[PDB]
Amino acid sequence: TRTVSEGVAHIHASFNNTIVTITDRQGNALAWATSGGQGFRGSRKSTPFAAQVAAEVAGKAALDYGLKNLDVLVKGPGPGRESAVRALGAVGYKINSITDVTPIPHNGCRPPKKRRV
Amino acid sequence: KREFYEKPTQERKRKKAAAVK
Amino acid sequence: PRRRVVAAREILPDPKFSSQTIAKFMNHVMQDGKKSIAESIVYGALERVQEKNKVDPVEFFETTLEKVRPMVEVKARRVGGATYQVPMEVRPSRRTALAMRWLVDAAAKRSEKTMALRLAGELLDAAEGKGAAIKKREDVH
RNA sequence: AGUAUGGGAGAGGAUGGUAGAAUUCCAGGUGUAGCGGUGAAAUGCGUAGAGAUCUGGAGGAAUACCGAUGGCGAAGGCAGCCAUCUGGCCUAAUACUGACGCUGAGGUACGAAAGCAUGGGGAGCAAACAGGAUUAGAUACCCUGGUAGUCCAUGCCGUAAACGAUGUCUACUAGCCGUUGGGGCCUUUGAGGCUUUAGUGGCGCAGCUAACGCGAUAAGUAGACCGCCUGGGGAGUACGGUCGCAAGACUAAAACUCAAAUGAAUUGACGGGGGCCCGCACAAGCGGUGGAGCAUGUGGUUUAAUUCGAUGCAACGCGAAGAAC
Ligand SMILES: [Mg+2]
Ligand SMILES: [Mg+2]
Ligand SMILES: [Mg+2]
Ligand SMILES: [Mg+2]
Ligand SMILES: [Mg+2]
Ligand SMILES: [Mg+2]
Ligand SMILES: [Mg+2]
Repeated sequence: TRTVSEGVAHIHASFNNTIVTITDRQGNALAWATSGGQGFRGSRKSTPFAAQVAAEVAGKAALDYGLKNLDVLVKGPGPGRESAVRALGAVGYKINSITDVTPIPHNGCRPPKKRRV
Repeated sequence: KREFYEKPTQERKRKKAAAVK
Repeated sequence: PRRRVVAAREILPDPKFSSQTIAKFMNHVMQDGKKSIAESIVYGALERVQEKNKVDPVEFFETTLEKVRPMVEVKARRVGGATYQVPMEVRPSRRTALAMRWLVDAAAKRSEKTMALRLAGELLDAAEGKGAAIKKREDVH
């Protein structure tokens, strides 16, 4: 429909669940997919096997716009952070850049206590 | 993210004592 | 074993055709040490597939057995309570064993008078592509 | 021991201003079915519009790398940047007064966190409290919310494993390897090398110690002064007294009871302590039991007796290699 063809990627990676969203450079969302729609429904959502399928479903849903210009942003540690770009290359997207943009605070608020067990 | 208000001095002193040897 | 590995046991080739693959197939078909009935079944099936299209049995047998042979397998490896099923590499012997097992079961569940005739029918169906043994073998699964 | 002159290093202290990252909230653009969490789930949030992303604001706390075997301070303790006021220390020798020094019962000053009083602030975290899990039981560890408090100004409290478990000062007594601030020498030939001080670390001779260990920063050899101890519990407790708004803090016994309580080290044993290894122990394969009928042994119930033993692996086709008399 739009076919500006410069949509960026936002691969949010967390220990519990991974989220990937496809939006343009300005930030207006285009299409997103998550492990929740996948159907593991539990701790298996964190597995890197679901992140790649979520990324590929997002890419197939986005190609209806005509996405081939990739700007990827990974935030937060945990498994499945690297599988998303792997699948997004497996489907065949051309790459503009890959870089790490996770925010680390400069002495932010007090963190929670340590879990003893 | 967690805090260790007492621990980092002990931790870094152990760090240096174990790195020197 | 934990210290040293053991060498695989080698089988003598069959007396009729001097082929080790036929011997291993007869060993897979044999039950309770009844080698004679397995030999009769295998030889009858081989001749039955031979006179239908006049080609010597070992060529057609190996060429058809290679068709149903699988390439990789999936076992479950527990890491965090999940299956996480992925494929793994396997040697040709494990693949030939799986092929022989699938073929001997698919020929067994078929409906005909004797085991030899149904085995010949299953061999032909797997050769020309109308068999269910090749249906058990799936690529994506 | 102290003073004046010229230099050096430093999170030493008080006041004020200012900057960035990050968390929360308020909207706004697009988008929207799940989001969040545990070893596993649920409490909880969301179709009013979830979670993620972008843009603009509001408020509070803390200063990521630099950061270190660091540095400063009597101790407690002190870290973004800049300005003002201010204390202490090190360094070269010239002059100066000429014992003016050390310690110190009473006394006095400072003194982490928590707590209390008055008036503000409240982003995040979080005693008490509420709900959901696990357990025979959970009153707790786990998860979701959350009030005092954590922050500021003025005061009180005066307690910590406030530890180097080692009082302050002085003089002497083998060596080796690093670091911080100065001074001197050699070729500043180059961040180089060699010696002298004041701090801060690692081995080690003599010596000391019950042992562990200390060993120029002594727990070595000596001197001056102060504090403190006389078996364990009762007990840092009762009464009295002083201080405090309170919580409480300081000083501080006795009756009674026991014949032990302790420190260091040695050999076993154990560890849901860390490494190493083996075993048809796991992985692969074949055939069974657990389901059906029957044989056989045992446990239960009944009977006059259903003779007696064997009871996790290591009892149960076991003593019995054979009960119609
Ligand atoms: Mg004095
Ligand atoms: Mg005390
Ligand atoms: Mg003491
Ligand atoms: Mg020593
Ligand atoms: Mg008292
Ligand atoms: Mg049975
Ligand atoms: Mg008996």
